[PDB]
Amino acid sequence: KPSKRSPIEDLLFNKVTLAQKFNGLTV
Amino acid sequence: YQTSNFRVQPTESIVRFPNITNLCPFGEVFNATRFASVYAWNRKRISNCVADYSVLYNSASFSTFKCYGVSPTKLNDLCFTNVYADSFVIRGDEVRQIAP
Amino acid sequence: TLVKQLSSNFGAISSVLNDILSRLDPPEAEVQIDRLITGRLQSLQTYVT
Amino acid sequence: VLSFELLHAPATVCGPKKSTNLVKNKCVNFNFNGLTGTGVLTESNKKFLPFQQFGRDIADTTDAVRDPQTLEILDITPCSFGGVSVITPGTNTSNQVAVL
Amino acid sequence: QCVNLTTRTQLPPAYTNSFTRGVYYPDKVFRSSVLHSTQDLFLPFFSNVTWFHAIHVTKRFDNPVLPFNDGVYFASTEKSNIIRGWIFGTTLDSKTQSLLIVNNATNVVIKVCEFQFCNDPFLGVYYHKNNKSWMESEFRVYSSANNCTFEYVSQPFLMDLEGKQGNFKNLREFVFKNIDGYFKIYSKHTPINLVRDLPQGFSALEPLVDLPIGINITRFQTLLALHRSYLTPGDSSSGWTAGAAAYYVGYLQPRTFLLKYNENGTITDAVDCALDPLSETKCTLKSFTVEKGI
Ligand SMILES: *[C@@H]1O[C@H](CO)[C@@H](O[C@@H]2O[C@H](CO)[C@@H](O[C@@H]3O[C@H](CO[C@H]4O[C@H](CO)[C@@H](O)[C@H](O)[C@@H]4O)[C@@H](O)[C@H](O[C@H]4O[C@H](CO)[C@@H](O)[C@H](O)[C@@H]4O)[C@@H]3O)[C@H](O)[C@H]2NC(C)=O)[C@H](O)[C@H]1NC(C)=O
Ligand SMILES: *[C@@H]1O[C@H](CO)[C@@H](O[C@@H]2O[C@H](CO)[C@@H](O[C@@H]3O[C@H](CO)[C@@H](O)[C@H](O)[C@@H]3O)[C@H](O)[C@H]2NC(C)=O)[C@H](O)[C@H]1NC(C)=O
Ligand SMILES: *[C@@H]1O[C@H](CO)[C@@H](O[C@@H]2O[C@H](CO)[C@@H](O)[C@H](O)[C@H]2NC(C)=O)[C@H](O)[C@H]1NC(C)=O
Ligand SMILES: *[C@@H]1O[C@H](CO)[C@@H](O)[C@H](O)[C@H]1NC(C)=O
Ligand SMILES: *[C@@H]1O[C@H](CO)[C@@H](O)[C@H](O)[C@H]1NC(C)=O
Ligand SMILES: *[C@@H]1O[C@H](CO)[C@@H](O)[C@H](O)[C@H]1NC(C)=O
Ligand SMILES: *[C@@H]1O[C@H](CO)[C@@H](O)[C@H](O)[C@H]1NC(C)=O
Ligand SMILES: *[C@@H]1O[C@H](CO)[C@@H](O)[C@H](O)[C@H]1NC(C)=O
Ligand SMILES: *[C@@H]1O[C@H](CO)[C@@H](O)[C@H](O)[C@H]1NC(C)=O
Repeated sequence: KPSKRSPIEDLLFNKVTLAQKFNGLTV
Repeated sequence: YQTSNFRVQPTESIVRFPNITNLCPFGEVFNATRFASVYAWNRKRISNCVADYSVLYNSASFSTFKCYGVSPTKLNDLCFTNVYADSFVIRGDEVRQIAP
Repeated sequence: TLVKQLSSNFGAISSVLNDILSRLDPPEAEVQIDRLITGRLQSLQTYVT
Repeated sequence: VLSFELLHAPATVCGPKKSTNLVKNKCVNFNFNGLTGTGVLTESNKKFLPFQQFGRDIADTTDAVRDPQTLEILDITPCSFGGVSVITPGTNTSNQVAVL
Repeated sequence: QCVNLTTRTQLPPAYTNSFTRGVYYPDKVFRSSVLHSTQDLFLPFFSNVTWFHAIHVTKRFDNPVLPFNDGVYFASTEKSNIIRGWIFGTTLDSKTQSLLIVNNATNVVIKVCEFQFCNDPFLGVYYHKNNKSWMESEFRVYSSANNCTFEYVSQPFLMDLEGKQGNFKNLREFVFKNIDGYFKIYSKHTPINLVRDLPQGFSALEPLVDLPIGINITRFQTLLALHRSYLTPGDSSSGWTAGAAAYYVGYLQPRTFLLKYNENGTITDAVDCALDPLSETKCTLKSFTVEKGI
């Protein structure tokens, strides 16, 4: 499977749905 | 350890906003055949148009360029609403009389 | 909301710095710059807290 | 003789001129008609409606422009910047460092 | 040339309801897949619009003078170019500047001259089979034009000028604003198939024309065609028929709207912020769907 996540972890990752480089911001 | 910040600086270059097209027909009044009598002086209205005043005086043989008010330089920057042009033929020595 | 707070008059005639810098002379534009400065600083303080 | 006049009405006679060639992929200080800014202009695949002039995004920051002369859609991205940091293995142990 | 025609069957004014119409792009800014909140002049949803008629049946063509409070939403529903143009002003007596947006036979003339308008102005054509062209024998709108400060002429064109007797197939919507010494016209055209009333849909108005006339406008009137024919014998004031046409007049008020931009920058939906408590909630949450709760 992609990466190494178990099915429940993949379900958790897909279920969660998600600013960028601007005037002064940074992440 | 953080020490400072780096920031690219611009190369001083600038960018456009132009296109001219509908130039004013000043040649209508300057290049007319018979202008007017002094008492029958015309009142020509010019509006809703772009006028290149710079070419009128920057390279021309039209003598007696005494433009009162704003300087002849930095004259294209200013903008007005209406332009009234009056044209008439008078005597050679009478040019000094037409003044404030 | 922090980003959107950037464009507010805060009591100055213009909300963009360049217009104040250009259209009006320094010795009077200092006041407008100061007003913008204090507004933005207070906004940043609230966000940090 | 000309006549300039102002009143409580729109002004419709004056001549601007920039007509400066544009440059892409370089930190450039741009000034289109009205709006100004700094960035690296690049070609884009966005679609503007025939009457729209300059795009935008969330939080109301300019993100696209259309130039008057050639009617092309150009993106805008801020000019690169960041914070420099230093990695040291400890002063007593050695002297050489690395920069991030 | 002021004819002063008569013989119209008197009737009381009628009213109808506008179902989510009159949305126009406030500015030129592009957007993509984002909801925006706007505060400007708009026609309130589910509002009462006056409905003027013109069918012979009873003669019965309707074209009074109207006020111009802050903005007008005009909606013409016809199929034979019967409606032609508009007329604006304050006094309409050649004593004050006026605007004369008109389609005309040839070019869509726009003027700001001072005109001595007829008390009952209109335009019309004369019908005869010999010359298949319906020649415009009428120019009865004003009498004089002293001096001006603007003009415009567009490219030559011609119209069908045929009074078909089918159902309406075209709806033309226009929005007029006049603020800050500027005059703005928004427009749209949509094919239709109806017998009465406005179809319930959503079409976003696009900007059309901006003009720096800067004149005072308080009074409004419209100008429509009149295909006189030999089948209506009489003098100038008696012989005519009004074909079949109608137009809808609303009004604009300050309001707050929520506009939904699709991925290509075209408005597809709007929500008022003062109609219903549900609408106010949707405005507050910046969404069209809200979940269970308080
Ligand atoms: C009333 O009517 C008269 C008659 O038409 C007008 O006079 C003409 O004015 C135009 C204005 O531009 C003149 O056009 C110019 O002609 C030049 C010809 O060479 C003259 O100038 C050079 C110096 O440059 C002299 O050495 C030479 O002896 C000539 O006297 C052209 O070379 C010019 O073009 C240049 O500039 C353009 C700018 O884009 C470049 O693209 C060209 O390559 C070139 O470098 C320019 O076109 C014209 O000569 C005048 N005379 C005639 C007979 O036409 C009046 O202007 C008009 N009045 C008003 C108010 O409109
Ligand atoms: C003002 O705007 C107009 C139109 O936006 C500009 O005219 C356009 O100028 C460009 C280049 O100068 C022309 O591009 C060329 O078009 C031909 C057409 O076959 C093409 O084969 C070439 O490869 C090239 O792309 C363009 O055609 C022309 N527009 C029209 C309608 O002809 C004008 O330059 C602008 N500025 C001024 C001062 O007018
Ligand atoms: C059409 O009728 C109107 C009103 O009946 C006329 O308007 C009058 O015009 C006269 C001048 O001829 C004025 O003195 C009056 O004050 C106007 N109003 C009224 C109420 O009489 C108009 O003149 C008529 N036009 C034609 C061509 O018959
Ligand atoms: C230098 O510092 C490091 C870090 O604690 C330490 O391990 C090492 O013993 C030190 N050496 C000397 C000579 O001080
Ligand atoms: C609109 O007009 C109708 C009939 O004249 C009337 O019943 C109604 O109350 C008016 N207002 C609204 C909002 O429908
Ligand atoms: C047709 O037009 C001509 C003008 O070219 C005119 O003299 C003639 O009377 C017209 N015929 C009819 C029937 O109107
Ligand atoms: C038109 O002419 C009258 C005098 O006949 C004058 O008072 C008025 O100011 C003029 N208006 C314009 C727009 O020329
Ligand atoms: C338009 O109305 C305003 C209202 O105060 C007035 O000040 C102005 O003089 C009017 N303009 C004309 C041309 O009548
Ligand atoms: C947007 O325009 C593209 C073509 O430019 C088209 O393929 C697409 O279907 C349009 N968007 C929608 C939602 O139809």
